[PDB]
Amino acid sequence: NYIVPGEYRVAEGEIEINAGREKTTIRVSNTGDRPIQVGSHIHFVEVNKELLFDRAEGIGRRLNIPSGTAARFEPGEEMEVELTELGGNREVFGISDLTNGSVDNKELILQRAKELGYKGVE
Amino acid sequence: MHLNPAEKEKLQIFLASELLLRRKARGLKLNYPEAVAIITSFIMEGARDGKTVAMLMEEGKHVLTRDDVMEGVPEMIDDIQAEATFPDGTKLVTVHNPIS
Amino acid sequence: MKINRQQYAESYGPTVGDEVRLADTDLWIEVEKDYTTYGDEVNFGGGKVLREGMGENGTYTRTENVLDLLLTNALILDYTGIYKADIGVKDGYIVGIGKGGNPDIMDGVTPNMIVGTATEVIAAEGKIVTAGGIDTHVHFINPDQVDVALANGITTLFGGGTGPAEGSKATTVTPGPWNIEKMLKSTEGLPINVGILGKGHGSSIAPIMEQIDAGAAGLKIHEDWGATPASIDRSLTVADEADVQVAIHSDTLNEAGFLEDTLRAINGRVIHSFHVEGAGGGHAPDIMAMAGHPNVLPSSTNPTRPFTVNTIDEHLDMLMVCHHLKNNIPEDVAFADSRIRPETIAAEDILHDLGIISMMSTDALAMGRAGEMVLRTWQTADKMKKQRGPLAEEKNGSDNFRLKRYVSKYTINPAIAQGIAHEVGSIEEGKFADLVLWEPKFFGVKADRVIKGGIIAYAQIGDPSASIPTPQPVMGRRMYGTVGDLIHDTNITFMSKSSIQQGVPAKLGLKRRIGTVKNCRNIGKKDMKWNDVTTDIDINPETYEVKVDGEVLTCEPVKELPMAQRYFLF
Ligand code: NI
Ligand code: NI
Repeated sequence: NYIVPGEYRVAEGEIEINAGREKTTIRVSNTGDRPIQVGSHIHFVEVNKELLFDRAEGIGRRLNIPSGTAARFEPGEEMEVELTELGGNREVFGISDLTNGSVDNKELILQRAKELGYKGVE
Repeated sequence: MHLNPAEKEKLQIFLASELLLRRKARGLKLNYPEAVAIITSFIMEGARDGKTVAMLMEEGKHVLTRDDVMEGVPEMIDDIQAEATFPDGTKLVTVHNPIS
Repeated sequence: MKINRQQYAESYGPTVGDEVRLADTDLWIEVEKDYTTYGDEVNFGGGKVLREGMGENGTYTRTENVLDLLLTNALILDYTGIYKADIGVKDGYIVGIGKGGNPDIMDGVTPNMIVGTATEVIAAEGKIVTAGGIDTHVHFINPDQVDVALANGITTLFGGGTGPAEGSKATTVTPGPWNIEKMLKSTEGLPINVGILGKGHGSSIAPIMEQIDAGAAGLKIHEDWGATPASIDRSLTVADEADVQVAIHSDTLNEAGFLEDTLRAINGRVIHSFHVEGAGGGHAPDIMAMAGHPNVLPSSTNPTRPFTVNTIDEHLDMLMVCHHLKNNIPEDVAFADSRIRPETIAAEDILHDLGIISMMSTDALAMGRAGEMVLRTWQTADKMKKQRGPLAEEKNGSDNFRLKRYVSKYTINPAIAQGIAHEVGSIEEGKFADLVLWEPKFFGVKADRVIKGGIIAYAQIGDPSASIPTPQPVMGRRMYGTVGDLIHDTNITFMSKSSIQQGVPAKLGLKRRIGTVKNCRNIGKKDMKWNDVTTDIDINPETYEVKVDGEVLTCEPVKELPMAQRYFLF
């Protein structure tokens, strides 16, 4: 049998990511005129202001995509994405400074998002 | 001839490629370093001839074939990268999967 | 959402159940368990996971459970298991084996493996990670030998020598307090861990013992200095008081005794038996019988490993040029022929496979190759698999049991034998971060990156004048760990307890980390991981046939080996 040095012989099956966490589908639109690409682990409510979507549905969540991959939005593009729940302590600090604490404080997160112009605060 | 550090090092790629070409001319299937040595020197020499980066990206995939090298060698080389001085300055050439 | 396993292993390295070929051998290792949380794997780069507020925690200072370095997605191959995990290092030591990341938002993060502002990242996805090799049979004869050893994944050199002096070219010995002090000072400039052996020769305790007090980390008894019953006895008395190991290369000539006399002089005390097969030295022709006793920690040197068609021709000639043997002299030919035996070299392959010889070493530059300890260990395992089949202990098509038995021979077993396994020898929490990353295609052949005390010391990397580091020529090069004063913090000089208590390091101005040799007098063959078999080895004095448990141990020499002409330019 031909030898490929260091080759893999992977087992059978598939790997399910983020297993057991609630999944959510939402429609997101890039209202900007430059492309936006969002990574798997950024708190979704804190993404670029010009992405329009129901901001409350991004709280305490992130994209449900393979760790280290990203969703891309061309200028003007609208599309559906699937979110999964953040884990661990379910706390977010920094990034856009919308949360800085538990993700359970939805009212506070949405007030900050709305004051700063993050589109789609219901 | 005011050699800098990179010029001194890249002389050794050329040495190695001369050594590998003699081994191929006496009928040997080439190994991993020999095949890399050989494709890297082709790339550098092509830049010295004034070829473009796009020409060397194509031609570097035809310098060695699987029947020139040992089993497993084609699959070990995912790409080969070399920097050389073209007519318009130093540029990077990458040859993806050079041997098939 | 699900990922097929081929893509998963492409992105994150293999996971539970997946197998990986070692270089171009026939050996396959299988991932036994995985510490990750699928979907929260750590990775670094543009738009990846270890970013502030995400997989990197932006709140914690360095002392609050944050790492200095995370190796992501490593396939660990070690005596403790073959498994997937993140490896976290802090203050130059391994502090966490598990799952790195940010407990803010990720599940299953090991509590002291937080990636924070202070963490540097090494991607190990798709690499095999092992401890650095521990070579306990080094002749210090040419400082160019250190890069040679680092390039094949060796991170600790134990042995002796003062350069190309004839005592050093023959014996791993740095004789006396002054030579030892000089070589301890020389060692400040070698980018590798080092332990120095004194001469284990003398008939009064004081001349031997003053070497230990001067800074030696153990002793070497060699037949070129007189491997007599008295030298043996005095060295082992010094060693039992000092808590250091003694290595022996016994009297090949049988001048003052036969093997049973050397054993009687040892008198049940612990001792490391070097090149136990005997081509490298030792009572002719039955020194390898030493490997059956409970108080012997047996090692092979690497030129006989494994048994090949050129081995005997090469050794006979090697022996005659080293000893300046003459063709013409019948006593020189009889000595050669009593020393270089096909019967014992073939049986040495099998005794490694059975777990009867517990360790490998090089014998660097005195009948041994400094950069081939690791290489030849895997060549032997591959030959044994082809000649003897999968061990009976194997499960699932994998060679995990054999990989753990053989990886132990050059990592943890030499560390245990020398009294330094509290510091090095394996990938465990609390041990020094000497780690070797390997692409699977080069496993055991050419190390990718060698980490010493948590900083890369040596790496296969390309043109320093290029736009990126991968353009040719890719070659082994010393990195920032070896430069300036960082060479002191990334490397350990191992020394006896008494020299440390007597303040030899401050006397000499040593700035390296000082490691303490300890706990090597009350161990035995049973303490050798995966290689703890004691048995009655019989060597026929007429035929040189080796028998264990009533069976002859024999195998054929091979014409070709993996990890050879596909990789090397010469
Ligand atoms: Ni010896
Ligand atoms: Ni030796």
